Amino acid sequence: QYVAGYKVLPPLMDVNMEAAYTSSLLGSIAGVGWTAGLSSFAAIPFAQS
Amino acid sequence: IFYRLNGVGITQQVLSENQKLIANKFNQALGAMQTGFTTTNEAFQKVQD
Repeated sequence: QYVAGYKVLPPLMDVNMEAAYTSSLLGSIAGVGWTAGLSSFAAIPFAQS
Repeated sequence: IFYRLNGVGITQQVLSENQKLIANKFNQALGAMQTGFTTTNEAFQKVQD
């Protein structure tokens, strides 16, 4: 990919950050899905969700 | 607007007592984008594109 005369751009996020994003999503799925409306947060433990 | 705000999960008490401030907020929100028609707006950029 170097000798043939092109390049591959790095992604917009580091791996490390993509991850956070998924950690935040995993923390929020247990809470958002309890009542309609994104304004509040209700992060109940997963079993009761 | 009052019925929709009741429907999106806001109680009728605060709507019944605070019409003036939410009216001012709505008017300011509508008036803000009137002068915002420039390069900073993404939809304006998409229209130009």
